[PDB]
Amino acid sequence: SHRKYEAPRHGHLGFLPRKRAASIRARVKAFPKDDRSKPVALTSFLGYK
Amino acid sequence: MAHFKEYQVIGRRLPTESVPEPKLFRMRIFASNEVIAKSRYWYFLQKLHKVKKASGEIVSINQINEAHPTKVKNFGVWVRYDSRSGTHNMYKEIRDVSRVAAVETLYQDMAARHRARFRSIHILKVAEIEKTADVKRQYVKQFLTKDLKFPLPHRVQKSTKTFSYKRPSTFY
Amino acid sequence: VEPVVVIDGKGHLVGRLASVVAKQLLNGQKIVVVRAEELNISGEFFRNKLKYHDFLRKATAFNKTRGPFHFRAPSRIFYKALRGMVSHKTARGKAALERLKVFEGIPPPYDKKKRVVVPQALRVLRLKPGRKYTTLGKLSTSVGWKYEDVVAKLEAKRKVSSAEYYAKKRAFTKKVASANATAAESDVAKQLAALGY
Amino acid sequence: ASLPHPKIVKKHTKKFKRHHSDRYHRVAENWRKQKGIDSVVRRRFRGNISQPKIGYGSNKKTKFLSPSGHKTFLVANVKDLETLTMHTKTYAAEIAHNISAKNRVVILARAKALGIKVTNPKGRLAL
Amino acid sequence: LRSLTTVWAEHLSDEVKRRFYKNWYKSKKKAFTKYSAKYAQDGAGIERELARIKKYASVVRVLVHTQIRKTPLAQKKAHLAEIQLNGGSISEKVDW
Amino acid sequence: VAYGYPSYSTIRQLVYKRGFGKINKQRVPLSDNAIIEANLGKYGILSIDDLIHEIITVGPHFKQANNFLWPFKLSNPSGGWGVPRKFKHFIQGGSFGNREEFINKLVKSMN
Amino acid sequence: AESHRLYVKGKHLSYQRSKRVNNPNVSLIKIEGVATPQDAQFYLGKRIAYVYRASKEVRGSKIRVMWGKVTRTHGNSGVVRATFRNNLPAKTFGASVRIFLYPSNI
RNA sequence: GAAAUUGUUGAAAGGGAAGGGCAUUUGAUCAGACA
RNA sequence: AGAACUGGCGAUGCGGGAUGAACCGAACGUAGAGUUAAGGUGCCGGAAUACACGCUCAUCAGACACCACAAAAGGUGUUAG
RNA sequence: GCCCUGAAAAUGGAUGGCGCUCAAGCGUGUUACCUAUACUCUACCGUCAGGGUUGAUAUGAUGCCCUGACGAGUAGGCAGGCGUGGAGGUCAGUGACGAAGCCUAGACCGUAAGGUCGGGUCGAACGGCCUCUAGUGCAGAUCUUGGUGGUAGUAGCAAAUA
RNA sequence: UUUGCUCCACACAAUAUAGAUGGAUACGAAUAAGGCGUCCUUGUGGCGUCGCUGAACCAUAGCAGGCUAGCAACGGUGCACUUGGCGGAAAGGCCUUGGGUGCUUGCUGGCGAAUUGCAAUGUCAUUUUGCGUGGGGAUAAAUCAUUUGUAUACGACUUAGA
Repeated sequence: SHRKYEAPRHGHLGFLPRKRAASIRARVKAFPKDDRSKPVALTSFLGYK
Repeated sequence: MAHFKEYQVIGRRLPTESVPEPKLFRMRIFASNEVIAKSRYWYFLQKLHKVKKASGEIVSINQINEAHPTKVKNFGVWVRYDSRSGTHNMYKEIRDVSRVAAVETLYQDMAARHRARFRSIHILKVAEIEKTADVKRQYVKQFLTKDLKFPLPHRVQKSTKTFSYKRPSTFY
Repeated sequence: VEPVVVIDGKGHLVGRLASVVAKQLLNGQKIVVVRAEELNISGEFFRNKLKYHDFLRKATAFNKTRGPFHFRAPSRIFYKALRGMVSHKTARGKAALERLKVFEGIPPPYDKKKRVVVPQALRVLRLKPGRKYTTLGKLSTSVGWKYEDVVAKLEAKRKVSSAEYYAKKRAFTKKVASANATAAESDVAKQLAALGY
Repeated sequence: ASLPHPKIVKKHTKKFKRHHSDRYHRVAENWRKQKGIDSVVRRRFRGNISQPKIGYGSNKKTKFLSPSGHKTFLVANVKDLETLTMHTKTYAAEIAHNISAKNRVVILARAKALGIKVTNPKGRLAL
Repeated sequence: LRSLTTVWAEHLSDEVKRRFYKNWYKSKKKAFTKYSAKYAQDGAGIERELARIKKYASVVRVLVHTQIRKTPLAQKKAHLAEIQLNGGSISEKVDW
Repeated sequence: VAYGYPSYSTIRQLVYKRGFGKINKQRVPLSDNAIIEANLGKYGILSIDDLIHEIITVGPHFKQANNFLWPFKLSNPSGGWGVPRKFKHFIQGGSFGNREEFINKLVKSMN
Repeated sequence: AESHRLYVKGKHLSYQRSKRVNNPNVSLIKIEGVATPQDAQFYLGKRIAYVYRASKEVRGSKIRVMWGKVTRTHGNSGVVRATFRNNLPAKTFGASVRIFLYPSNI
């Protein structure tokens, strides 16, 4: 039968699997869309919290 | 039913001492053999008069060939057909060479356009229209138009092999 | 008959091509299908799109990673249609599907090679004119294939180079035809004409 | 050195093994007919073992014959072998298992004399 | 997107050279030696590879690393990463 | 059953190929007018042609000749039955009933 | 020359079978160039070899042969029935076989 | 001094069971025959 | 749930109906050859991507018995009357 | 008539699937082709029935031979055979130069029950045939007794301040 | 880390073969429209021809293909080299210059080929590995243990250590 009090989903499923990362250095899965008119520059940098 | 033929079937009561020489009813039957022809003869005569195969006799079964199997004719066919809900009469025009070919096309056309079957169809009359303008139907009249010509676009071959090397063409 | 048969999937119907291909495979012919983004399906684009959405909502409810995998590229759509026509859960079917190869576009080892067609699967011969048809690249892009632009760019490049090759080949063919034509008067040529050749 | 016989046919060279003799050790391979109400083997559904029956019977010309075309007759001594003196084409001798080696060599000598075939001549022979 | 080739510098520091090892104290520290020797007069093979990148290479990424020794961590091993370049002319990118 | 009106050719071929007698409960291949005479000389029949004659020109002794004849054990027809479905009437596009003279073709296929 | 072939090359298709039961005592062969039984009638009675290679040499050869013959036609698309002395091993579904031109009647 | 059950060695196979039947291949192994 | 007449399952395999106790076909000694039943012949799958006449386009097509469903009512959708 | 509206359910999803659209759909027709343990012919096995065969050397006449047909099966009935412990008889049977038992992806006979041989181990008795006799044949019975597994080197071996 | 590892050439074994045995012979697009050739005023142009299938084209004669002699022509093809260019979608191949060398069935000839004994695939392919000889080339890491805590049930991860 049905839930009896319609409450919402605990947790976010698009953050699954909630597993260990392969490295401490996370992957940049995307860079900004390139504009072939501006100067040449880096899109990102590396630092330490 | 099959590739058709036309038979004339002549039939008779059995003679009694009371009434000898009965009246010799005949019918033109479209059928694929003499057995089916005699069956249909008795079907229709049973319907019309007090006769059956047991009290009756078949006097002669004769095949009727076309007198002119090369002259292209325009037949009109008067038909009776049982539908699912009801039974109906029809007049169809068929342009063909022979009565028997016309009847073949008629059975196929009624099966196609009315889902009617041989058991369901009675052919009342098949008649040649001698003069044009007595034709009632456009799908026949447009071939009686004067000096008729037309192409066959999109010509498709039939290939012996499975693979080809040309990317063929539908020319004509 | 050839050891490897290269089929140009342009203008072709998916199910019919898959049928003849599957049978050729099981009978032992190595086949490679190319330019499968230009493959055709009968019925309008919206119809086939709804059909694919129906396929795409089918999934194992306790693990969609277990479920039926919905492959989005045209090559793998064709492979789906075709492994449904092979008994792929056996060794014979595995071997057949190893004889098979499918590609989007025409990659380098197979663009310098002759492409055959299959006339019992071509849409321009098999469909009635007026009947609406769908293109697999369009469908696959609608349902989530990304590399439509890339294949187009690369195919343009290929067509340029192939046209150059054909210009050269046509010139050489012209020369050979002129030479044979001037040679088609002598006694040897007359004897060959008598013998059919 | 036998009579001329036809080629020998068998119709089933394969031992009729009992159902589930492979599955359980307690079930031996010796044939037993399944007598169960739901037995696929008794009902002879497709894909199941064959049951023995008399149509697999061997031709009577070729029954009991060995591939040499002799019928094998067990022998314990020279008297039992002189029984076969006059039937060397039909019958071959087989020395019994419980015979000693010295008696075996005696029997084999007498059989070589009388022209009788012996199926187990290498039994209990010092090499 | 597929990596076609990747060009390195002549002199790599002992931090990225460290990144290429799991046991630096035991090693002969032989890494990028034959590459530093591939330079050797002008960078013939190197300009070959850069020309390949210029000709091909829809996009271009630069390999960089960190100055962990300037950082107060006890790690000594730098973090290598690919970073995309944005700007016209993959030629200009690779020349940069 | 499929039945109809046979011809001399069918009768002759059937009696010559599938023709077997009933003698002392036994199905005897005829193969000799001596046999036929030994069993039917009571009735003047003394040859396989005398048999066929009684059969086709139904005679005083048709009963005895026909019961002497063991039932003809025919094969299936070699070109098939001609129809897709057998168990309709011949008139409906089947195989059973009277097929007055189309039975000869069937029986020759079966023989 | 280049060619030394006195055999027409064919392909071993399935065994004789219904939808769910096969018969290994009869094999089906597809012959090249044949597309009708009227053309396969030429090939009836001709002898067939399935030639295969092993690793163990028996009597001077690592090449072994199964001999058969064509028995009758199959279907309408030139497929042919064959029967071999010892039946074919069912891993040769799609394998090449050699239809020789003897026994000849031309 | 059986079996279940186990160890060692050898041989073979192994993509969510194994086992069986018909048929052949491959490997191993084996009986029978000309005077 | 209960009767009638037959046939069957039970007690029975086989080919077909994807699958099924009883439906279709047909009843099993062991083998060989041939022909067929019912059902089928794009591929899975043995066998015509055969031939012929027509109807149908479904932004919920349809697809051959028992059998696994669909109605009243409607539609210048199209077809024939 | 086909198509459409009418036409709404609960895991994901079934003209059997793929897929099919002048179709691989619907209606009808024509042929070819596929194939069952069915039909035909042949062989072999058994069963039944009908018959022949004193001729002897010399034999099983409860034999040999010929002919024809048949062959599904639970419960159940009958028949012919296989095997086990013991009894009478017989083979002047086997056997410490090795009985019986045990093992043996080694061989042979029999439709089968089962029998026979070879090799190994073994260490004292055992068998074939004609007959008698029965505490005579196991897969089950939450069967009896005994032994052994997987579970599994797992649960766990943590109250009582050390 | 015993003078081991690897590439190439040759030789010998083993390994198996989803399975050669003349050639996978390269435009693109349309199809109620196109290919080829040709001409001009270069176009959505004019003229001619083609297609109705690849049953085409190419190659193909020689002891599984031998040894020799000329004629004609300066062509064709193979091998190993050599020049230069194009190749990135899986380029790993395509084209090209030059010379050398072999063959040439384009034509005419000469010798040989028997006995595998009336057929038996009658073996003339590809792959993988190993051991030998010849040359060429290069002379590292990872794990355990110790340690760290950006980590952690244990593994694992992250670090450090001549």
